[PDB]
Amino acid sequence: ARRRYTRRKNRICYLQEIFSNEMAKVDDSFFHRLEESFLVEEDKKHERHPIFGNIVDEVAYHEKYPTIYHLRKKLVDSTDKADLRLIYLALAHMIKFRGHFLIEGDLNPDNSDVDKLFIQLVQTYNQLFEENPINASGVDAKAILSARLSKSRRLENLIAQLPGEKKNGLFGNLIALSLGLTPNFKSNFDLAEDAKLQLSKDTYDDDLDNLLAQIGDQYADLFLAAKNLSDAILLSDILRVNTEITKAPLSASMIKRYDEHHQDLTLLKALVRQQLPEKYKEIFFDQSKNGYAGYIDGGASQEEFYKFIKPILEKMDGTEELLVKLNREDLLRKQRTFDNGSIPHQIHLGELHAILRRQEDFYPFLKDNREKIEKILTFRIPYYVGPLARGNSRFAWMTRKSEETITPWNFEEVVDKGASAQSFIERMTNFDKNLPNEKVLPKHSLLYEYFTVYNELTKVKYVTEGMRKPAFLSGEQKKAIVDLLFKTNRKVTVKQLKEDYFKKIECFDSVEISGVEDRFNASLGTYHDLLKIIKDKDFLDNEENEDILEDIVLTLTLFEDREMIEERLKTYAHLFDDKVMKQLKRRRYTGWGRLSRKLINGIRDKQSGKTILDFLKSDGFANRNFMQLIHDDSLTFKEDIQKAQVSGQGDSLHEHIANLAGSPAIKKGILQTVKVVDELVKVMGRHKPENIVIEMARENQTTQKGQKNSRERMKRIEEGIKELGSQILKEHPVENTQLQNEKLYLYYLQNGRDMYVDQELDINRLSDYDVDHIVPQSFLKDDSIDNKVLTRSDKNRGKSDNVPSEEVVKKMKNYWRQLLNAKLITQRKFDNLTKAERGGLSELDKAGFIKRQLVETRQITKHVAQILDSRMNTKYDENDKLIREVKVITLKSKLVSDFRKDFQFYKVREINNYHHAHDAYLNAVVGTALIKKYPKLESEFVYGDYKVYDVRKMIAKSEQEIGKATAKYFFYSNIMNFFKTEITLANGEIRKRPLIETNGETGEIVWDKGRDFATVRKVLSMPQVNIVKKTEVQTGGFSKESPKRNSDKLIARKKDWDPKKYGGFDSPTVAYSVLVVAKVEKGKSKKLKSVKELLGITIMERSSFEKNPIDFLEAKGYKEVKKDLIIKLPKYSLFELENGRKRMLASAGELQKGNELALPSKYVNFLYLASHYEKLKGSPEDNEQKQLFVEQHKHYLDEIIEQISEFSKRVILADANLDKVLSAYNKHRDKPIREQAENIIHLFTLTNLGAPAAFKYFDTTIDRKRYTSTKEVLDATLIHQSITGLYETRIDLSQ
RNA sequence: GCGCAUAAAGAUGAGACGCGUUUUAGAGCUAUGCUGUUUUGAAAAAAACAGCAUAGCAAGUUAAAAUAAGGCUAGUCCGUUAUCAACUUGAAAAAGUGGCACCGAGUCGGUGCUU
Repeated sequence: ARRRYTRRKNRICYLQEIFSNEMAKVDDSFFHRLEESFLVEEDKKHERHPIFGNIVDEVAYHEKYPTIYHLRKKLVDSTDKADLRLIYLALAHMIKFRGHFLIEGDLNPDNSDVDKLFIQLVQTYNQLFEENPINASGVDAKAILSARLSKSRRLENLIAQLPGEKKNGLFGNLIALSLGLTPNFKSNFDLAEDAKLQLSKDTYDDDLDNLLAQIGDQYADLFLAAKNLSDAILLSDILRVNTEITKAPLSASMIKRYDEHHQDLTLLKALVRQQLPEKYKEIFFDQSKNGYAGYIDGGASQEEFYKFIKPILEKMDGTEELLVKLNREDLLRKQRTFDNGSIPHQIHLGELHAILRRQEDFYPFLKDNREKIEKILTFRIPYYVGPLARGNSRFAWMTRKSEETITPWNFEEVVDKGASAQSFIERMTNFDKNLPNEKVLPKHSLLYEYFTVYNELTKVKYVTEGMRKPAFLSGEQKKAIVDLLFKTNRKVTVKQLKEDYFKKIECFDSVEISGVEDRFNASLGTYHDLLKIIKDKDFLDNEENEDILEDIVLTLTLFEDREMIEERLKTYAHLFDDKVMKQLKRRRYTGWGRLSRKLINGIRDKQSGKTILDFLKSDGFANRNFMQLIHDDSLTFKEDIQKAQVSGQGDSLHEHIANLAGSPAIKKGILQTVKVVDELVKVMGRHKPENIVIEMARENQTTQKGQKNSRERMKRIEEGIKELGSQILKEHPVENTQLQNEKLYLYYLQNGRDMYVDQELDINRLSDYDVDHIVPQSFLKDDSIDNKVLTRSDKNRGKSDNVPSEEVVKKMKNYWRQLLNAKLITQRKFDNLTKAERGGLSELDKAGFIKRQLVETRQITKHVAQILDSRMNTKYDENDKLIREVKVITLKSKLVSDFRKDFQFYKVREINNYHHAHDAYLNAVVGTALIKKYPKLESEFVYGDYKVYDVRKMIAKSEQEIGKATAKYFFYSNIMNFFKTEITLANGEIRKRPLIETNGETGEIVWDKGRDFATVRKVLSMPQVNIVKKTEVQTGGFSKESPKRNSDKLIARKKDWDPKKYGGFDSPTVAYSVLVVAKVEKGKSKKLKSVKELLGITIMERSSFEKNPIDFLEAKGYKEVKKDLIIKLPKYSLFELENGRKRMLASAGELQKGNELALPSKYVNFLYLASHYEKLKGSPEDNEQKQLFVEQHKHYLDEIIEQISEFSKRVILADANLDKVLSAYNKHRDKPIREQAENIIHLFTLTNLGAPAAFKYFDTTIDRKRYTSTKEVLDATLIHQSITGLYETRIDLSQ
């Protein structure tokens, strides 16, 4: 934003410098008046009227030119010598609002009507195809393509106008291309490969040449007709019927807007004064009622204005036209509105050239520098250049050929565009992990494709019908495979390799591949692209040409601009024809591989003398894979990759964390946990612990679900409808290229039937149909298919603030179950569709989490695992392997969760933050006991190191659970049930478990089922748990970004701009509060009394205060200031007063609750079971006993009420609010136990640590109790604090 | 444990476009009434001179300023975000700093050695 404003201002400044000498001849203090335009007449240096200075001429300008567009159109058409100031105003106004540069080239005002160009389009389509010429048949195009709605929705009606032509058809695709959609002509022109075009992209010209040369010189005028059609379709609201009236279509259209505004204004005034004369004072005077005063002088928008006046209009018998204009959205529209984001810069450039050409016959200087001004308007900084810095920006990369201030005329000379784009892309590409200082080859390298092909073919094992044992394909065999099939087709399926090679060359009756499934992963696409472009196989097949090939790929990847690619390849223009040079430069590639060139064919092996590519291409008897090649002491590769870099280089205990990859959201958390761990080892005897157990977010899903969610769209759809038996695919077949639209994917997901209405959806109104969320966006933000459903209209869902009403579930349950058996919707989707009848959505299901926090947790766990793996284990053994004094153990979330669930040790997080420390304790105990219990399976849990321990051989059943997923879950249940007291198996029968369950081979008691659970019970019931919030200084924006007032809270917007006479900012964010003690004057006698208080240091003030503190305090209005009594107090500074009542410094004028109600485990588990938190599924018997236990212990309710009352009267000072709570509980004492439990749970947020926020108990809105006075902190107990809350330093604030 | 195909996601950094905000310029008016009023004077009365109030009206679209205060590094550059516990050194970086056998456990209390 800052750079934007500065560069625009400088462009205006450029035009001013160009006009400097002449403006001085016209008006000496013109620019002075323009720079002081903000100032009032009382403080204006020169005249308040900008242009002429006097009053009358300004009034004359406002008369003859109501808008700027009247002067615009006037200067564009007329060739008369106008005043220089007006010319300057027009040009500067054009520069100040240039327009978008989204459309490359130029749109010379052609027909400027959809009708003519559409007729030309139909003419081209009829002359092109005599197979089926399609006419427009008199469809009004300039209303069917200019309607204010979706482009695809416009395509729907457009293709509906002519029956018999499908939307993917050549006519439908062409009118989709005119609308800015993404059509395709692979089925229209019957091209062998896919080839889609789009007008918006800048590669459209090269793609056009590509597709045209692939199909011939025949169909080409149709796309330029569509181009000018789009040029005429952009100005829908700004349509000026004829292009010959002026050369400024936009300006005359704006004049039309002004006119319609005036007409509808006088109209509305007359009509109101006629029918409702009492309402005129509200529409046209009240600015805070969305009337015309609120629309114009007020802050109301066009939508709010229309919504406000629509019932006022329709409640009058007249107006007629105003209702139509409201629906057509062109009622009293202004000129500077919201819809101008579509305006391209080309029309402003056109009007500029017209004004210049019409005024260059008088003044010589603008006739001399008209191309300079055109360069000013046309200038656009390339994205690959970046900041135009002179070495003073950490974001720049641009290299200066010279050292001048870069201007739009010498831009091409000062800026090395080549080196700037080069440095732009190289700074983003990664390096090889094996070879750190070396870069990486592009993604289209022929050597790299040969690498992945040979690597994927080193395990394609061949089994002959007569062969006795499987043997991998030999070196010559691989080359045979490549040359016969992998070099002929784009991608070869395993079935194709089996049928088209083995039977033709080896003539084997049957093949048996044990290396690749379904189809081959690797391919040789670049080879086929080159052979189709350069049409010379010999160059790509030649081994000597590989350096030229790698450089060509490098050029086509590093650059995109046709001129740049053409310049980089002028040295290679002798090997291919100029037309071939055009086709190659037209083609451009994106992406980069993962490995270097020196790794593939640079690094040779000592024993062999061949490279990695050769070993993958041929290794003889044992065609070893990449991992076997690298991890082989017999070769030299392992030795030479180890010379990489140095991990133990200069990285402090900080820095290294801020040197990590990813988002900064993770770095904070990481720094916190690592410093916590360091303190933990530092406290307990300054020696390393036995074990360290951590929790990882990686859990083991089943094979069926993991393949069902990752089932590619055509796979899941085809299998789904085939299992269902419906013929929706035979009626409308589409591939995944045009399937990326939301509602179409949803349409094919629901088998052409609405999930609510149980009716057939139609391909016409696709964007008109509503996509509805199962759970509303008020609760959670979800865009995934698990929450969305395509419906005809969103009013059939039921309620707008909850999961679909019972009318739809009890009417669509059969359809949802039939969609569940067809494998179309997932189990979670059906559960959400069926959650309505399960209880709907309670207020407990707030669900504030966002998926990014999930992948963020995965990120922080993956990073910490490899940070901790190297920070705790430092020494190495005698065989060069790290000594693991501390083991980092990774416990899955499922085990600890089930451990809390299967032993009545439930957790309700919202009471306090003790459940985290409880989880930590449970992870530690479960981890150490588990690893002591079974050391043969202990290798799977520790971070880093691992034993082979193949799960296939563990449970090699007839079932074949293997393939890990199913096997890992069955193995997980098998090892997890051994810790329990009674073992019930899903495998077959039972066995009672020993209360100790120690392992005979270890001979050590691993767990006591009678006393360790009691220590868990105690820990879960322990009152003292160290919960500490990080006292951090607030940083950031100076204040809230949102008139003049007589208050001191206003902040001067500029230096000399007084907020009392100009208006200013408000609500400054206090960075950190400062405790001061001095003397100020008091009373009429102005006595210096000793005072102490909290001073608010805002973010803007922080630098100025931290520089000279004493001078700042003396400037504030203090006398005799204690220099040694200036305490810097961040937010959340802990303070304690009476009966363990703690308060945290929320601000310089607000505090926070600092105490937690230490409640025993019994009430917690009771609340869990009573409020019905997880539907407590198991065997019905124990569920019914627990239900009985809920009905019996109904006194726990009143006991909780007592607990809250004492804690609130002791700390919270909840008084009147607490009374309202008690009254609500007495009023609702008759309500069922579950609801009262849920609402008791609701009440805990009042006792939560930190800021006080509002909540509800039933219907009783319980607001927040803010602490508006910070006087009591001044004589409290300062608690200067430490990271585990163990080292408490207390300060009695009495000094 | 990588080379890989499909379908997604994130993150980064540039380049630009729509407003908006608040000021000023939109030279808005009419009548009536009020006082001070050079006022014709010795006063009265305004031309209400000055404002005030009452009503009634009328237009109303846009132009300009800046857009974190600002900074200097004067660049067409920087400045809203990571990055801050207490504490002693050390310019900073960085380092160090608070025990433990045992009994209880209300925001913890003791205890052997013993800080």
